[PDB]
Amino acid sequence: QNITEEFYQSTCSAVSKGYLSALRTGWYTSVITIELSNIKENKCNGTDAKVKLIKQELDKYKNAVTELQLLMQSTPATNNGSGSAIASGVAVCKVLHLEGEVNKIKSALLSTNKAVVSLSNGVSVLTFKVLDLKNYIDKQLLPILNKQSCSISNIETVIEFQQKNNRLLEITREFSVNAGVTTPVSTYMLTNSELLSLINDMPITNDQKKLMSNNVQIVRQQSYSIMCIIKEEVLAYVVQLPLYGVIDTPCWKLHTSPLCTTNTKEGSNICLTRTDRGWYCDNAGSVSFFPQAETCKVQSNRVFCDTMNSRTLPSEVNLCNVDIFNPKYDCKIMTSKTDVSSSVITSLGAIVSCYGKTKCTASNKNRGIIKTFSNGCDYVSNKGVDTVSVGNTLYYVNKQEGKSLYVKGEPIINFYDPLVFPSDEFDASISQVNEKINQSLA
Amino acid sequence: QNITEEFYQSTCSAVSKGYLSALRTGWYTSVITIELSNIKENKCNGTDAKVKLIKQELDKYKNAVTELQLLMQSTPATNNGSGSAIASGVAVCKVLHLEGEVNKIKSALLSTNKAVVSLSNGVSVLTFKVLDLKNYIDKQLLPILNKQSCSISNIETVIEFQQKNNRLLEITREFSVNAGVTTPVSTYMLTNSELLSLINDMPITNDQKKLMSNNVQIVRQQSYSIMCIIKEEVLAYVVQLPLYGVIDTPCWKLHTSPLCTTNTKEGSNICLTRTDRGWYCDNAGSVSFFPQAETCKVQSNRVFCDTMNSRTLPSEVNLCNVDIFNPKYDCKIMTSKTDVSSSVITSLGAIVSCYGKTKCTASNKNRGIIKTFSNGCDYVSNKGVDTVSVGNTLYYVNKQEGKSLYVKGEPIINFYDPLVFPSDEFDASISQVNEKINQSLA
Amino acid sequence: QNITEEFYQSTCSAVSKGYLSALRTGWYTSVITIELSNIKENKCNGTDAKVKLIKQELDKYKNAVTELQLLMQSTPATNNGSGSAIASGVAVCKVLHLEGEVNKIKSALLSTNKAVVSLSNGVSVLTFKVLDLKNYIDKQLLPILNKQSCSISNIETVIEFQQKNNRLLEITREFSVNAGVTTPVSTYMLTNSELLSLINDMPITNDQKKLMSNNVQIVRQQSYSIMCIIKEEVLAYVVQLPLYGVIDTPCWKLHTSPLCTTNTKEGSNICLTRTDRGWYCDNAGSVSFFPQAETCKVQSNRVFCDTMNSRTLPSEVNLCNVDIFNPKYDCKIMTSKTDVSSSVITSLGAIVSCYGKTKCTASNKNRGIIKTFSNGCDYVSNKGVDTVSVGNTLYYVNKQEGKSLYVKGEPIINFYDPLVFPSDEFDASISQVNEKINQSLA
Ligand SMILES: *[C@@H]1O[C@H](CO)[C@@H](O)[C@H](O)[C@H]1NC(C)=O
Ligand SMILES: *[C@@H]1O[C@H](CO)[C@@H](O)[C@H](O)[C@H]1NC(C)=O
Ligand SMILES: *[C@@H]1O[C@H](CO)[C@@H](O)[C@H](O)[C@H]1NC(C)=O
Repeated sequence: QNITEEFYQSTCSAVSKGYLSALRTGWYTSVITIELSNIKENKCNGTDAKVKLIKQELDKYKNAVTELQLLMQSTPATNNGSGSAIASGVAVCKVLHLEGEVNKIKSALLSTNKAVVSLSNGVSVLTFKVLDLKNYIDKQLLPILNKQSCSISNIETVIEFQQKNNRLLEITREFSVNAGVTTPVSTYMLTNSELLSLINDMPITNDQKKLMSNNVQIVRQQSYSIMCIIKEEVLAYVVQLPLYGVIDTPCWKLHTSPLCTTNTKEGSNICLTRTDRGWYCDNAGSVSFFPQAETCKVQSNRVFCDTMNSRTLPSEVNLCNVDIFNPKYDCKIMTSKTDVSSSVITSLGAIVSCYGKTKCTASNKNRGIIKTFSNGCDYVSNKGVDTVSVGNTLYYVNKQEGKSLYVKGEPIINFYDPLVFPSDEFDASISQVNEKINQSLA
Repeated sequence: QNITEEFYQSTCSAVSKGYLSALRTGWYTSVITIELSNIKENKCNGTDAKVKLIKQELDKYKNAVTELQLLMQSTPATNNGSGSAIASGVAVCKVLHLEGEVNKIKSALLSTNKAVVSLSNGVSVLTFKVLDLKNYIDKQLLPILNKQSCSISNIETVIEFQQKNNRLLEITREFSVNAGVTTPVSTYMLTNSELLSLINDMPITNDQKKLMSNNVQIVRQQSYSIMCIIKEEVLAYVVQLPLYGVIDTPCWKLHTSPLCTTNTKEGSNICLTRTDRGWYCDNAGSVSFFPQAETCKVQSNRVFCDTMNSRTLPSEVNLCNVDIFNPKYDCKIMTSKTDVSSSVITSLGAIVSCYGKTKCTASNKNRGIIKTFSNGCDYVSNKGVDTVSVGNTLYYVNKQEGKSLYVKGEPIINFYDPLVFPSDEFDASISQVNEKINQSLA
Repeated sequence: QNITEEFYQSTCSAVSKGYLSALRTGWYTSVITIELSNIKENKCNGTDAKVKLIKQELDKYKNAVTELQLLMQSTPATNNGSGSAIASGVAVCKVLHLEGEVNKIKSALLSTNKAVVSLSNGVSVLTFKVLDLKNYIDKQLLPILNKQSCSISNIETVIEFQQKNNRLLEITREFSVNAGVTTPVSTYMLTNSELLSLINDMPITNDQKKLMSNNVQIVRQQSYSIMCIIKEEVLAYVVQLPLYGVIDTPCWKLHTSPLCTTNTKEGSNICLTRTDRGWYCDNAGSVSFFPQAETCKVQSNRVFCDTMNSRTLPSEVNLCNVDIFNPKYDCKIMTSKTDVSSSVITSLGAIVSCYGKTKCTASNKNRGIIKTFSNGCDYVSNKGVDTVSVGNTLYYVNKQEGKSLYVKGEPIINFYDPLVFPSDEFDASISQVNEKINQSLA
């Protein structure tokens, strides 16, 4: 719960410590079924207002099935889509193409509406029947059609049919514009009462059940819904839920900013920037790194990340935060001559890289300007500061409370000779730059 | 309203002038409230068709509140989400967690349904009550439930309840699949009559009211809707509207394209390309630059950009369009050996970089091919041209009318010696390349 | 239908052959019309429950038109949006601003509801009237309003009006939050029965009709819906369909992975990686290349790509797969010192780049670990393998069946001297690296 932050003046970088991990290492597949009714193209002789409304609402049921059958003919239910994140779901999606797998799940749900199943591929899958639309249609709609003259029943049956058919039409619509795969999983795909009941019945520890139940919105955002088949009066689609195998290991986020020589110009000042910024978490003796910010979602002091878009780095990678010149790890930097001003809003403050004739200030909402940044790379904590201005750009500082630490140190950009410094390294390293200088010093 | 364009043959770049600015420099927060009714889990003894429909439609009201309460437990309403664009909205979202802030806005809306409020944090916020669902439920639905036997009233009350509850269910659905933050702000979050009435009552000049009212769709696309609380029979969510503090200052868009030596090969021809293409606008003595094309939205001759994703550059940056070798500003270029053909559709024409054995032509819809591009970097105005073909790729030229200017000049790629030219500079500059040549000339 | 794959050990790259092309080279524009009724602000004297529901449902019709008129005032219907993919649609969208173009399409649809038209710009466009809402309103809703006292008719007219108005409200909502351009084209914009009937009546060969009809979901994902006008009781919007002019030409996908020297360190090992990975297809004597993976969609063994985001390359570009040192084409590589482990899931297997102390294995679901990768770049086919682990990251192998070919060869990284190797080339080439070595060897 304690959040702390350290700013390294020598490297123009900051690290936000104190977070807890929640890394997804596996998937859990569950089949959601909707009992449907196969109908003949029945038609009535007369055009009655109470019957024409049923005629129109039945067409929505007929068109939604036709649309889902078109989604069944296209990816990812067939062929492409196996080397991605929905691989575990497609495996179950492909099993249901076998017979009588649809009969195996239909027979286990006619008595409870919700049960476990064992498929022929040997995966114990929880099956849900969230809508028994066949039971409703065959009991109150099919006999009235069948007469060859249809009844003029009360119109409340028409409204009851729209409510039963409403959830089916939304699922079809969500699948139709998302190529049969939706994420996050909407409440129409799986309601809150169904998702919570699904979490409580998963082969997981009691600790992981509380974790997922207290962050159901995060679970939805990291889940997938995959359309499968319409076979034998059963509409089945797989919901792929995340399994967090790494919990409560320490995480930290690295913030970087350009570090340049301070001159005003109109001239030549060299720069360097630490690379590989993002989220780092300890994971099985190594360190998992997440470069893309879209993969990690921060809730309170816990970080939910997906290990599919991660890189495994040795634990010595944390040495770049304490000593960038260490030999145990080759810390990576990029170089340039772009002396443009910018600011990075960290967790407990803001890094400000002010260069040229740019006006960089940190202001208070009531008090006004409380700090004017000189040329270079500086830092200010959120304590008492509300906004940071860099030129014509305004940044709002994160207000979450934590203790900050300003680690004083000489900027490492002053250790290099500009006449020999490689000022255009896209993805270099400290040892790569120092040896590139030794060659030019001949 | 006049749009002009200049093509610089020396640098293989173009500039589209004549635009007006509309840069967002601030946010305006307003609270939208929905009066709700806290209910007991009341149940009836009998199952009546006219009552069961109310039973089902009431469950949607009960599930939508439960879903929004789950969104209230997750970000950005708590902790994370303060260093982003919704910072001003989260500040008001956090204030409503205090008491009796919910009672302060509920008391000011029972008489008008729409009023200003002064929160404890000292921000004058406009509050709207767009739906008084409590008044409807407690007057026509609660007494019928309460009997311990429920009435068989007319079914028009059921349809009236679905219309009142329809807007609440859509807001919950839009929030549930967007982590409680939606953009653009949909008409269900804020209708056209409500948004226009909101713009007319904002502390802004009469000039800015006409600007926002004549571009309400652009305002929606640059606005945010943030879910906050469900506390004491009131559902409150903040709508964050943009404030354009820079209006009618001149803007221009820089288009670039690779400039290579003309040889056919199968061989070694060097190339260079101007960097930092995008939108430039004058802003407070400096120039705001917008590299990402997603930040600026062009409507008629006015450019709507967000200064959060901008860089403040000195006014001398425009010298790269008139003299790329000027000493007052270090113009940036990148180099490569990739002699691949490409085309850039500008505002009033198209830049064509034709290299190798590629067939580059500009055609007319009725006439046919009217220009065959030779090897090099050329330009053609939209006057009489409808399409541009580069190899197997077809580009459609923008048809908007403007005067074009072809600035003849020797391509600067011919000034360099290929045997000494650095042909792999990711992000270099003119002075950085000329000094990199002086070192190799030893 | 045959899918094969070749892995080149010398270049740490793979190619997936056997695919068929479906490249989009043109657009087809069609106008979809909705007959509307212009009304006066009629009001009734009494507040009747059967009439108030019509009062409320009519407000949705009045607000949806006002919202679409606001979308008509903004882009892309006016000015900006011509240099993009919707250029062909905007051309027809602009023609309908002329008179009496709206009268020309309204007169051709009062008798069939579906017909071809010839606009003044000379484009034969198919026009559809998918909803005659004017006929319904003026026949059953206007006379009841007109009385100055409105009738207490049966409430089934209210439900029939919500069904007729439902499709109009969804189109307005989809346009309002997408700036008047939606993609994919939803079923509400164009139903399956309407889209199939549209494909059958297009000026295309019988071969292209079967191709589009068997992949209607892919056609929807590559189509655009553009809002145009609300003029003279007619709501018109253009649906832009793709035209595939390149069919059944061979395609292949290039997969690359870093190739480094094998040392454990903590030290200096040089690396190189083949660039320009993605989809390649033969197209008119040349080769179309698609770098972005979002442009190509793979269905079965056919690849649907958009030539707008492609590059035309000579046919000799395939020589980098058989001989990277060939002089006929200058193959491009990038260099670095980043010895981080990673894996690339190909079509019929997986490339594994294992470096350092990283644990890289390929496992079977039932059997367990079946291959332990040594340091270097290796490959394994999907035959018998289900997952691949690289450090703390788990990859699922594509299970589609094909024959794989392991092309043995010495890694080309061993041919270079590390003391003279340029280890930071962002976008270089083989001939560019060998000449960069000749300069340093002086
Ligand atoms: C952690 O937080 C607690 C607050 O209960 C505080 O007392 C303690 O000093 C903190 N420890 C740190 C910041 O190291
Ligand atoms: C600006 O546009 C007007 C059109 O009213 C034209 O007369 C004038 O010459 C234009 N000025 C330019 C292009 O500098
Ligand atoms: C192509 O597939 C057929 C399967 O019918 C097979 O018999 C043939 O050997 C394959 N040809 C190849 C892989 O070259």
